[PDB]
Amino acid sequence: SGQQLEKGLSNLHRIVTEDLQALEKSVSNLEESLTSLSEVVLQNRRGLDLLFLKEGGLCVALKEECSFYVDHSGAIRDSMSKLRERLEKRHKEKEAG
Amino acid sequence: SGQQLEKGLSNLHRIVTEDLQALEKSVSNLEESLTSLSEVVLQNRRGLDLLFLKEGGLCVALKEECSFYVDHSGAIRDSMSKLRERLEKRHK
Amino acid sequence: GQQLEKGLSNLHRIVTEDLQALEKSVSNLEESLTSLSEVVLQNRRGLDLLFLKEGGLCVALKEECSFYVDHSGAIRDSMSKLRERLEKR
Ligand SMILES: [Cl-]
Repeated sequence: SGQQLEKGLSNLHRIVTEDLQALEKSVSNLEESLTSLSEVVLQNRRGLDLLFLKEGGLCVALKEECSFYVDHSGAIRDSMSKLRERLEKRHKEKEAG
Repeated sequence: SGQQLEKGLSNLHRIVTEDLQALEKSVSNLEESLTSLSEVVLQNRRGLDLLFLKEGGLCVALKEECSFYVDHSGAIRDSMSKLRERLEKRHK
Repeated sequence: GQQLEKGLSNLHRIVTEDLQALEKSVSNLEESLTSLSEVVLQNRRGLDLLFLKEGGLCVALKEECSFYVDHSGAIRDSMSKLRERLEKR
């Protein structure tokens, strides 16, 4: 029935939106955590550079190529903020369905 | 075509479910890795506080405000556990 | 319900857009996290050097060593196959 199918479509939309919201929220929590941890790590490394000051710093002291952090904070937060906008609007829309 | 639309709804449901499960598994893997890394980092920091014991610890020695780790593990694990339950219970 | 076909393809399109945003973000998180783990293990090699005669960092602390749990390969493959499906779609 057409009205039956309308309700199934609305119901599918409602439940997929809820699952996408759970993922957006979790991805944004991971970004916040990971960025905060990167600040802890680079502060730890500033401490190591001071302890190794005589030897030219941590990476020189170890005689190794210096590893560096790859920061995607801006891109993830922009992407997830636009996703939140879409999901929140779709969520209020389907409260009527 | 009403019958075909019904199969269409079910087909879309199946396909989205498989993609949501892929993201759920990867989010959960990322959370396990990130949480394990935070314990490594904090252990490294305890070692640095030992090395800077006479200067009052790492952050005093550097004359900086201490950076703070923001932990969301419980919230991420609960969000994803509930999402796995909904995905599984609707699987028909 | 007369435009159900348009509603269904619309839903498919919207969800595809949202899954693509989540895939890109998960994959960026994976690259950042893996890079941070390399910085952190290099930091710990420095600490093990400073504590060499004590037997390294975790012995000097009198603690069991914490270790990094790596899922890079699994995440990358999962997200590669997802991108493969989403672009086909
Ligand atoms: Cl560290």
